Amino acid sequence: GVTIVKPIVYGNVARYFGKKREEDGHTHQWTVYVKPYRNEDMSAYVKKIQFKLHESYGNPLRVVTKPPYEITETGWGEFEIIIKIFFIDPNERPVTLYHLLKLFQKTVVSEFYDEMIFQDPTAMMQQLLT
Ligand SMILES: CC(=O)Nc1ccc2c(c1)CCCC2=O
Repeated sequence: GVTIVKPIVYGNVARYFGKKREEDGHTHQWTVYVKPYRNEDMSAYVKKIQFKLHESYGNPLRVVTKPPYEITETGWGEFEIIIKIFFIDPNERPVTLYHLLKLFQKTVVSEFYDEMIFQDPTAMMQQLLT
């Protein structure tokens, strides 16, 4: 058969404001992201990437259809974000990733390697993947 592996990295970077913002008490900017391990445009084969935030964010289900696949925000607390990658091929199962936002103990980075495996995809999707 044919196996196409698309290595990815996902997670988040964060920077402390310097002080706490008295307006809303946010302390950090963060960017949560998926990206290919090596430089490529994933919109070749990816329809969209949802980033599900804590539901006390406005518009908690964020959608990104064009690289970079990232959401930038501010806050004061760490919680799980769900990252769901949908493919242009409707017969390819979405990939669900789970990421604990890291804010605390210099840029803070929490990023994970993973691999989207396409086992025997349609020739058409194979064309999109390569
Ligand atoms: C509207 C708004 O700013 N919501 C918001 C902001 C920050 C945070 C949360 C929600 C909940 C999780 C922790 C956190 O840092």
